[PDB]
Amino acid sequence: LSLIAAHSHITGLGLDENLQPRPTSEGMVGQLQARRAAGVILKMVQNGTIAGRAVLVAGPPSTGKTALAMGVSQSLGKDVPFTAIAGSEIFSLELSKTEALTQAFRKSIGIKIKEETELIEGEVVEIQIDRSITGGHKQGKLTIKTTDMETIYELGNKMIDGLTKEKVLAGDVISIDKASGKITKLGRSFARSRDYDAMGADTRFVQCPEGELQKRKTVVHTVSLHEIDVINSRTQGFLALFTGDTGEIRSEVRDQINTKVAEWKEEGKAEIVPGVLFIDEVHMLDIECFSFINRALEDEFAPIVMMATNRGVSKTRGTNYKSPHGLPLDLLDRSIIITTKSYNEQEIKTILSIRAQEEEVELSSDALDLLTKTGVETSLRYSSNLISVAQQIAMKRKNNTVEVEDVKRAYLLFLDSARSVKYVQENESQYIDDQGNVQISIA
Amino acid sequence: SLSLIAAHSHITGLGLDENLQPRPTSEGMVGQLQARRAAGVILKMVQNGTIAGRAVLVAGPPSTGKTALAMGVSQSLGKDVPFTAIAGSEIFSLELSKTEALTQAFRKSIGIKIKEETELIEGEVVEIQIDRSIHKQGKLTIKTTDMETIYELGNKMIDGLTKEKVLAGDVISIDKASGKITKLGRSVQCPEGELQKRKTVVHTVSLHEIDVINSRTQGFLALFTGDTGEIRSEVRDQINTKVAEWKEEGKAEIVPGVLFIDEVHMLDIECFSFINRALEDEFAPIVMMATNRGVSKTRGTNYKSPHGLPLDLLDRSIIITTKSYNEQEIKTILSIRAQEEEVELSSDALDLLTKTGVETSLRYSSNLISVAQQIAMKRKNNTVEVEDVKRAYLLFLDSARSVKYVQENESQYIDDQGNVQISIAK
Amino acid sequence: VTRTAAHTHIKGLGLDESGVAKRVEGGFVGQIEAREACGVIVDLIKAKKMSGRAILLAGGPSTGKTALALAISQELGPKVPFCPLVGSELYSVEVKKTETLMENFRRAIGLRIKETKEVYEGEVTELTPEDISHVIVGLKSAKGTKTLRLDPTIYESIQREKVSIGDVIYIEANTGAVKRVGRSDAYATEFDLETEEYVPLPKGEVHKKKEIVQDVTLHDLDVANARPQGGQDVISMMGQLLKPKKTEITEKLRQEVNKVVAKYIDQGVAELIPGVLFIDEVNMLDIEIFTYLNKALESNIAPVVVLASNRGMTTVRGTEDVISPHGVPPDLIDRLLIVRTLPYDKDEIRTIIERRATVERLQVESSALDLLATMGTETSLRYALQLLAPCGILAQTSNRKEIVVNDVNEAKLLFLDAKRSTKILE
Amino acid sequence: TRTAAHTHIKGLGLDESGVAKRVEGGFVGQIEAREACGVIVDLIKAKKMSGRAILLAGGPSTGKTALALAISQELGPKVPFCPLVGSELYSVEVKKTETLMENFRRAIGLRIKETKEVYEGEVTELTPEDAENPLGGYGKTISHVIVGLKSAKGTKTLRLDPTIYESIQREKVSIGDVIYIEANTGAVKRVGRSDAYATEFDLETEEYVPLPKGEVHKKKEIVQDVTLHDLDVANARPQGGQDVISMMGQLLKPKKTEITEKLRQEVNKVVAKYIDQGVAELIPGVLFIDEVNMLDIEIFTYLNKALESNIAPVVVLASNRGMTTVRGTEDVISPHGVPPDLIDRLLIVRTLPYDKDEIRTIIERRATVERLQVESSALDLLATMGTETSLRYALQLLAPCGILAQTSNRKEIVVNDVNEAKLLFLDAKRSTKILE
Amino acid sequence: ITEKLRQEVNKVVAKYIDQGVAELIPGVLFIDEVNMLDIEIFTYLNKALESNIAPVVVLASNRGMTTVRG
Amino acid sequence: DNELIKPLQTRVLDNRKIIDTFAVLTPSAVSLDMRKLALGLNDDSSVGENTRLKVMQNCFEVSNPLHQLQTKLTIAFPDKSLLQYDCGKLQKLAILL
Ligand SMILES: Nc1ncnc2c1ncn2[C@@H]1O[C@H](COP(=O)(O)OP(=O)(O)O)[C@@H](O)[C@H]1O
Ligand SMILES: Nc1ncnc2c1ncn2[C@@H]1O[C@H](COP(=O)(O)OP(=O)(O)O)[C@@H](O)[C@H]1O
Ligand SMILES: Nc1ncnc2c1ncn2[C@@H]1O[C@H](COP(=O)(O)OP(=O)(O)O)[C@@H](O)[C@H]1O
Ligand SMILES: Nc1ncnc2c1ncn2[C@@H]1O[C@H](COP(=O)(O)OP(=O)(O)O)[C@@H](O)[C@H]1O
Ligand SMILES: [Mg+2]
Ligand SMILES: [Mg+2]
Ligand SMILES: [Mg+2]
Ligand SMILES: [Mg+2]
Repeated sequence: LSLIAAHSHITGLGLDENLQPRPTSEGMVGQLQARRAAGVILKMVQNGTIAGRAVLVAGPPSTGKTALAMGVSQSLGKDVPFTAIAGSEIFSLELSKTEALTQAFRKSIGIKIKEETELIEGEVVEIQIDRSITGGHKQGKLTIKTTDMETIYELGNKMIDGLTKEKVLAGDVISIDKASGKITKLGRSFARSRDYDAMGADTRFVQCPEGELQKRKTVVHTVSLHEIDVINSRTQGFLALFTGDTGEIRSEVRDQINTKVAEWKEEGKAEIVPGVLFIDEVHMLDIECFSFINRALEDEFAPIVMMATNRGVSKTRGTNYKSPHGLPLDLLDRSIIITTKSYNEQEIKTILSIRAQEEEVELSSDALDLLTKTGVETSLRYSSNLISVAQQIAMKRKNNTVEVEDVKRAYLLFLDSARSVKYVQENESQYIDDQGNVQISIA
Repeated sequence: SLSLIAAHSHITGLGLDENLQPRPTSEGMVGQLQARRAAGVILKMVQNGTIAGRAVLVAGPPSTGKTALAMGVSQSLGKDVPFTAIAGSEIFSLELSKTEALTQAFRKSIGIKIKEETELIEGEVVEIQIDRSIHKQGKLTIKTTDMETIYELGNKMIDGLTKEKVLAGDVISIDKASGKITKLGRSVQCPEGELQKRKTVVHTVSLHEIDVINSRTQGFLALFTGDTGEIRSEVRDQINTKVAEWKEEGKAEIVPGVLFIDEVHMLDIECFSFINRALEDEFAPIVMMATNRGVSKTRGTNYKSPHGLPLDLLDRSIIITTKSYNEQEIKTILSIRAQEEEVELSSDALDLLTKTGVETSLRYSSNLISVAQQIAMKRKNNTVEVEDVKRAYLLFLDSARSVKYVQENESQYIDDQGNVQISIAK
Repeated sequence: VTRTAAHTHIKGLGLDESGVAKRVEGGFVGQIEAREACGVIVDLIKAKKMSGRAILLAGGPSTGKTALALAISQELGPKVPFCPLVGSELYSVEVKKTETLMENFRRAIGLRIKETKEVYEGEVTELTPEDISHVIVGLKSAKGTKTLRLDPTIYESIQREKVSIGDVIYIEANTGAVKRVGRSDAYATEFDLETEEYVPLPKGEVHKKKEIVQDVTLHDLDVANARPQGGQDVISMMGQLLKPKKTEITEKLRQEVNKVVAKYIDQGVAELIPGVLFIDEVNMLDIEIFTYLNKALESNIAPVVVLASNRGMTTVRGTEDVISPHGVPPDLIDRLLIVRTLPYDKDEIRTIIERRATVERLQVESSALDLLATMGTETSLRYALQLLAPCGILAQTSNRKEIVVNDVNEAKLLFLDAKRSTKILE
Repeated sequence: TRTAAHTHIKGLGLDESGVAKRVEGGFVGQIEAREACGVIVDLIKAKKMSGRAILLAGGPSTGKTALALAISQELGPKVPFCPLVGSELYSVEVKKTETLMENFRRAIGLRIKETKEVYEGEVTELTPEDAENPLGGYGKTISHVIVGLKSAKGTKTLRLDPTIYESIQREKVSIGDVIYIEANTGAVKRVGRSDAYATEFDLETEEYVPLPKGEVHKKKEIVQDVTLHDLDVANARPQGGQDVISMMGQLLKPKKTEITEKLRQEVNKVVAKYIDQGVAELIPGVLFIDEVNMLDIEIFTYLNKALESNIAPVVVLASNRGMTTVRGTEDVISPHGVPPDLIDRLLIVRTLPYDKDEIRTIIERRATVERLQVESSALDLLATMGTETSLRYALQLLAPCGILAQTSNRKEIVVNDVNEAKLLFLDAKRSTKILE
Repeated sequence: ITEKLRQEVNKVVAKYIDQGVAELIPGVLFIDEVNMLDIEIFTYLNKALESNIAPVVVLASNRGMTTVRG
Repeated sequence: DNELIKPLQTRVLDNRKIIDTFAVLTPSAVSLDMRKLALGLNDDSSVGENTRLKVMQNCFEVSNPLHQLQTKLTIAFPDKSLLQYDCGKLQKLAILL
């Protein structure tokens, strides 16, 4: 379940075997130095040895830094946790800011435990269940077949109860798990003898299973560290895993959990898969948060943190002095900064073509040039938004291609920041100013 | 109450004579003659109990024994009398209003002694017959030092002894009224007289404790958990009127105590406004206040104040001022501190420590004594020599030397504007 | 194979028996005077005599304060409690900052006790109720058989655990916990297909008794005495799901816990292990936290708290006109001993880089290592430290093991420093 | 007995015609203020007007709290009097407006009388009977129960409903137990075992109680004073219910909640109905707000609105500052720290400072009530000290002088004792000078 | 509500949509007087507009050149 | 909606394996009398005897699905995997086999 989002066009970093960024691949365009740095960080993360490094992504708005993070996440792929949060999420009311940050960090450490399970899988030949009226004793036995073997089993009380709950019928194909005891109906073998109800709802036949009737299979349990913390924090913590409201979990629990996980790793019971945490608009964070971040990176079970910021020199929140990137020098000294540059014209034109391809919008060459010129003049995001509006205008025109006139109409109807600013400056009397004065009447 | 060695453990009293004239060095307290005199006058006023709602301020330079004086007063007052010492930063809570916290603090220092006479049998034990319905027939025998006699039980006593599963040949205490049964070890010990004794037990509680006890269905848990919540004012009024009635009846006596706020400079103007009225009412204890800052802006206000307190409170208080210690007083206080910490200093070492404490701070030398003792322990020496004190001085810094070090290299530290020179080069 | 962090190479202080510190031991380079002071402090802590002692590690950034703290923690050993903190952690939302601070204080004081565990483990043979009524259950073990009478709470646990006759059960007498360990092996062939898990009949006698040693803290006891924490009864479930948030533990509960611990020590069943509390970013603490920390340092039962700060002549948070040596008000400064930590020259930076490379399993050419050291001298040591991993990644991409100069230059061109970014912004 | 700051104040000290004697009821001076307080006390005793407000305005240590407590004493224990301070309004559980509303209603007392009939005594017989026909009822078919009670004046045989029998079974009552039955509600209470059967068993845990005095069936008329806030609390947090949910709620802390206006409306309706029948009467009391300067602007505005209610006590205010900015506002300088709109609703009772003679008389009275004897010369020294620095300083300095005199085993305080007390304890001006 | 619950709901919705029984309707979220939002809310909008599943947000403002709240 | 909407009870019931696998810690210190003293059900409580017994009976009859979490957090009983893990030599034998 997904829709075409602002970063839906990028499927990775698009790098070669020698970490040399391809000029355009996997959706990403240009930004070669930053993509190379991202690839180096990617290899460091995939190695899994370096812990608690902090990396900062800096540069002007719209220069793809959040796209760079999305590409990094796509390169990580599944089975490696990636927690993307914003600075605005940290300031909560039910948790201390350091508690919220701790919960965020522990969401970024993944534990994989592999287990081997014995599985029975069959076609049902017949099932029998002898239960005494006004009595609790029940007797049953099951016959279950495979293409190469058939066997009978005599059923215990719990197995009888489970099979009765599942309403197994002989024309079912089903698997039996000897440990869990759950029964899953895989499909149907033949028809229901044409009873006068449920006539043709079983047409989707399934093939008989083949091989040993009782076969061993492996199951992998992927769980984050934060989930384990919530599970072991209190008795009601499992409900809190979905409801929230976990409370401010005691630190001693965290210390014991860290020791236990360290023992599990050294024992080979569990495999730890650290991931990457991405913070958006970090400058929103408080100096108390950055103070906690300084120590939090030093921990051995910490992920690798990447921070997006663009405000340049600005007053750090909680203090009365400006700081080089909105962040204190305490955090700035311990972090490696990767930079992003403004885009050339050709990079913008190819980004626009890629976005139109992703949105399934067919742009004519002259229309593509006009849209690129508009994007170069004002902003890449503005032209990106204009693409879909032009497509809708073309559809309204009953044409299968987007022409230049559609783009012109979209420009005329919908404004950019500069045009709105100019129209405001010309007509300041029609809007409410900071001093609370405005003319509502026209005479 | 087993605990390690603190910085005030030596203070075993206020060191007063019969004529309230303090001796030069007694009960841990050196000098501070007028301060100790005033503290003793306050102590006698508290013991008399005829004066309520008096606030005393302790004044003069920081590190001049204001807390040491208050501790001396608390210890000289002894037990069986409340003495609450709370920091001003404990008042501000997210679950209790500041006014509610101050009210609880005032009431916690007023104690009420209520006598309960209970009939309890204390005896060494002899064999017990319990029988089924013939509701239940049972007999027990108790031995003491001079009697051995059979009691015939009833239904509830039989039920209680079955629940307790009391053995024989051991020692058991049973209360006739309450019905509680307390087990004791085998006879080291032995019953000492009559089987059934009439001894009263005295219970010491405060007004706050009574308020919490009547506050809820099971409010007595709040006396430990601390989640009392804002108690209704009618509940407190009921407690007040019932305590007045009990005192009139003569079945309970009131023991007024002392409330100590160690850091009054943290309460805001609202707290002072409430405190002004809390002193006036009856059942108000005596409040001891300590402040070190001369003239500052009161928290919650935008103007300075003569002691950090509004003049309305200053009109209601009497101020005790402390002189700074001289070199001789410093020397003898360091001698007492070293004796308490089990450190054998030399004479020249003691003189050097005295001069060091006079130059920088008494606390600094007091903390340096243990460091010097540990340094000497590394050299396998019993007596602390001069070189140990010099090494302790060199390795651990005082405030002024650290300030000088920071001042001369302010570039490598973070300044108020957030600038720092991390680069060792250039 | 293994993961690496900021302080993976820090194994100890490397101090000899006499206390003097070699130039290079325990992974430390230089800072000999601070190491000697820290060793003296370690001796002071190990004495287990004083309480509430506080010291301040004052120095610039990237100078070795956290490294010293972690080295002290390692050298003391896992037996003692060492609790690192940032001041930001104290600013809780559920309870006041005082409650969090006091909880951290008592969490840093350790208690080691001896406890006897009574264990029963059996397969079940009869289930009879004494009629909520006591239950009668028979149990066998490889050495023999026994029948037990269990309290109604245990009966509820067994009923809610879906125990059948012929199930194997584990009962811990101290807690009254019933765990179904599985189905007996003797019934393995009872069916062909059931969800049963078969376990073998327990070895030995039904009743076993063993003596363990378990480590607890004062905070753990406080939590135990404050709220229900375990149990398999619905009563326990309701008791623990009620009042879920933290509460302001009262001074009375702490006093009672102290009295209990003193009784345990006097009986010899418990021993005390005073530990260390470390607070970092102390400048984050507001004036209220410092004001209460003044009170806690005078407490008779407190750990050896160490403070790290790296700001000079900065205003105290909360206050508007208090200029202090390190953001610490003069009241707390007099309670502290300041340990100065000094910056690093070029040779020590080079040695540190070499050791870090050796620890992280990297191979560095002498010229490349010289270039990295001189560029760290130019900008910052930590900059060189974090560049090591990208350099190692770059070397692997070239199918080359040892790091060469080209990788270092490429890494510098790819990743920039804070000063370079600030220049770019300008 | 303990001696508070306002212990010596025994009354307003007024004549039948309203004139106040120069020295009566512990008061010294303040003739005009005392007369105004007498008029206000008459207005309160009239019990006709609602929402009237007056303000006791004067400097620190002038007698605002003294006048408030004198008014409380003069009104008597049958008139509500809720003391308060301005800082207590800032709650953390509910808005300050709700706390002001709650306290404001506390000062409207209601006196409700109820006649109750109770059956009490020692049980002698208990013979449950079934219905005359088995078809008469369902299941057990238990009919009335007959109980025999014994009192100091005789015995009576009662016929009880099966519900009362169920209550008896619940309370676990046996023969000889002293019981207590309320015909008003059908509630049975088990007082205990009779002292007659105290020595039946030589070891038994039973609360033996004496045989009830008077008749077995005594009818008494009960009169109690209950506040409107009490009814509001009873409706908001009822104590009824014996379910597990009820017990779990009982264990919860009684946090204040914003009681809706609808509940007050219903309470007002029911109280009006019962007063209409004549059973109960309404007694508007007095609400005292000390240090009105500390209130926020929102609290002042809600005070403005509260005075427009139909039921409202006479709020008396104290302020010791003038031309002071109102808390919660940046620019509004106001006469007494009270917003100008609220001042327009107030009546200011000006209180004037004292001279040397009044201070001398006050010191005399304070020393008398303190069980301390003071010499005339030492008393003149104390009066000069008080007029030099402050009266309250001397009034508090009486006690250390007495303690010092006792330490010298002297019956009366001597001038040397006053000098030594001066040396031991300083004042605000002297402390400020010594700190400079 | 934790991200786990939201992801589980999204997963089950995706499963049942793939089964063909359900259809997705985006909808419109109109936030009148967008001036009233704080800067933190604006930054979360900045992140939330990039969410893979989000509606079309219509904002209205009657203000001119004024300082952004927060 | 019976599958689209799954309450907290069925989520606790269905995820048995994760709860069994990951509940490891146990309380450091407990006091058994607090379990009954907190609810006021002790023999010497202010709650009436009949009401106390009624509450006890209702608690006995009521059903809780969170029992498994209680019993897992009460005692840290090791499972059949430890015999693979307690001995390193058995671990090596397992991999080699
Ligand atoms: N180098 C790039 N290659 C492909 N798409 C890009 C690139 N840079 C930016 N974009 C796209 O342009 C839009 C704006 O980039 P964004 O990441 O929002 O910039 P910023 O992170 O500075 O806000 C997004 O849709 C993003 O995917
Ligand atoms: N007169 C005295 N005799 C002995 N020790 C003293 C005396 N005055 C102060 N001290 C000790 O010196 C230290 C500082 O006293 P303290 O009461 O903390 O100062 P202040 O309250 O002014 O900050 C404490 O260790 C205290 O025990
Ligand atoms: N003397 C040293 N020897 C070896 N490594 C060091 C030394 N000082 C610092 N480091 C390394 O550099 C890092 C910075 O030290 P740190 O203690 O964080 O400085 P500070 O706490 O003063 O800011 C440490 O985490 C450690 O990995
Ligand atoms: N008219 C009076 N006659 C006798 N004593 C008085 C009189 N007025 C005030 N006092 C005494 O002096 C004190 C000052 O009055 P008080 O109300 O406390 O002043 P404030 O205005 O500060 O509240 C009172 O507590 C009382 O003990
Ligand atoms: Mg972006
Ligand atoms: Mg002091
Ligand atoms: Mg550091
Ligand atoms: Mg006054």
